[PDB]
Amino acid sequence: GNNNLAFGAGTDTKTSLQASVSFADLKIREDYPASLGKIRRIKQISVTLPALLGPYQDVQAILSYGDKAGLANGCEALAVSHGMNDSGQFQLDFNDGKFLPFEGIAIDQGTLTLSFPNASMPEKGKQATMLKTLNDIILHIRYTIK
Amino acid sequence: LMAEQAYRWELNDDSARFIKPGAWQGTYAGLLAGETLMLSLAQMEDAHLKRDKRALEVERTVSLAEVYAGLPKDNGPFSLAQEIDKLVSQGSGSAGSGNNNLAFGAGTDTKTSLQASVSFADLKIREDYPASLGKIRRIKQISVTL
Amino acid sequence: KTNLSAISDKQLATLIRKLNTITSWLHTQKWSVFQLFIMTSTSYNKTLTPEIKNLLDTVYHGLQGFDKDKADLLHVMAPYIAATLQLSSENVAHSVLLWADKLQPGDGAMTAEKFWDWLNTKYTPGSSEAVETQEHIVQYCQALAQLEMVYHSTGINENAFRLFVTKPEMFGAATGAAPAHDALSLIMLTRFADWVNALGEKASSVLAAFEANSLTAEQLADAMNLDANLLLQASIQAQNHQHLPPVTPENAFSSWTSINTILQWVNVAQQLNVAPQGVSALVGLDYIQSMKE
Repeated sequence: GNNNLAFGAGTDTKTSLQASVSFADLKIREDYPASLGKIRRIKQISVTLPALLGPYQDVQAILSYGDKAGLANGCEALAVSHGMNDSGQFQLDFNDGKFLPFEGIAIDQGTLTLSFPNASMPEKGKQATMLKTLNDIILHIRYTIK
Repeated sequence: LMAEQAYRWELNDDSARFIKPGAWQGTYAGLLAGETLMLSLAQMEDAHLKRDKRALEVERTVSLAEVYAGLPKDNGPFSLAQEIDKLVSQGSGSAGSGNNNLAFGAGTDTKTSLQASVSFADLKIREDYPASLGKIRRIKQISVTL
Repeated sequence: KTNLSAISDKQLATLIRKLNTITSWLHTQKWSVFQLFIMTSTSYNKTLTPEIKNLLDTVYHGLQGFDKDKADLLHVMAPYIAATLQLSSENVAHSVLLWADKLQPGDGAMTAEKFWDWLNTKYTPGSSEAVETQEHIVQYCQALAQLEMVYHSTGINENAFRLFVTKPEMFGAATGAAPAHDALSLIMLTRFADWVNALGEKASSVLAAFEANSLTAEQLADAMNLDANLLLQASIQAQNHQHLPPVTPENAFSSWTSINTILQWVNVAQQLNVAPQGVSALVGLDYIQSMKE
């Protein structure tokens, strides 16, 4: 289901490796009493990769939310490269009028997926030798209660 | 028309022209002339707000010593170590070919200057990601470490 | 067009009556004959004028970037035409454009689509140049200005003018043809405007009931402060006698022509100070004919 790991489905993704998870399995609504507040919404999500990013070499990876309908254009995904508390943006500012990516997603619905371009070593994929080292993945969730 | 060039460069819509020549009319002493411009700028704003959406981010590191060392062998591949330290010592020379060469400056004030040329066509950065992630890729900044 | 040299006696008598009636109407309206000829003229001068040039510049600047599917061309073009040709209301210009499209003015039949395409392609504002189609454009613009001269001289209200343009049959013009600005139509339009003014404050409801197929004897009798029985009996008498065009119960108050015939019956009755049955008895006294007993 939503919690599998597999090769990309679409015709350009066939070299890409994606890891799918659902918030339903994160079960984050169990972290607090219900009477603290009935809705929980993401304000930001961020990633850390303890990948062995080479000397002036770094991973390319993309993660996206499957709703692709309720959230505005371009906010559906973010990209990660320096890989260490990497919010993805060149600068971030909670005071800016621009929403963050994922800002406003509820914490019980839809799917989160992390994807790696060119993972497949049979294609000599430009991440295969690095990604073969990868052993841990950390997400940092900023979610508000209101 | 300066705001219209800024628009036709923040987006790529070189065809879209919004300022029309009809704003002024000498028959009626040019009365009301500014309110047509006010309407035209309100269109230039609202079409930006609809078209413009969050552009994703990457930071790629590019090493010029690997770009020239990995040069396709139809041009002479060279590491900068053995040509910097002899094009310092001798007043002329070159290595590689075309946009990817290293040579002394051409122009009359550059003849003491050493330049290293590379093309984005050899950086091949469009191969870093699936095409369906987005059809245009644009620099936001470039930076150097020596 | 008809020649006096080869004409029937009855046709000459009819011509005399028409000339006398039109002259009396012009005297009542304080109109010169030349003004009537201008309002009824069909030939148009094919000469560019500064007013027409200004109209073309304004329309071209306003309609630039227009999209055909987004909105109707005529509705978008109406406000600029209203501004350039000295019209009080925008919807008057919309009605005038519909009427002009039905007439297809000029020697080269001109319409909104053709006019817009010519403006888009072959027009360069701010320069005096000779264009082969330019004479047809000038003729079309002149026709529009003339149809303004019609609207302002008649004095008719904006919505009855809209109704006249859209449904000439309601005004009894020949079915399936664009309404004529012929003097014969001008006199009936002036009489209609005068009758609406006579209805006074009731006119707002009477016209709305007239635009639907709703009007009846009682409502119109209340509007004109006449006896309801008088209108009912006038309608009955009009139905019994052979008018041309014929009057039938389902058009007797739907079409303006039937209303005009009924009101003529009422006016003649009140002139003689007798009921409409008196006029019905009078018109039976055709004693100098062989058609009937």
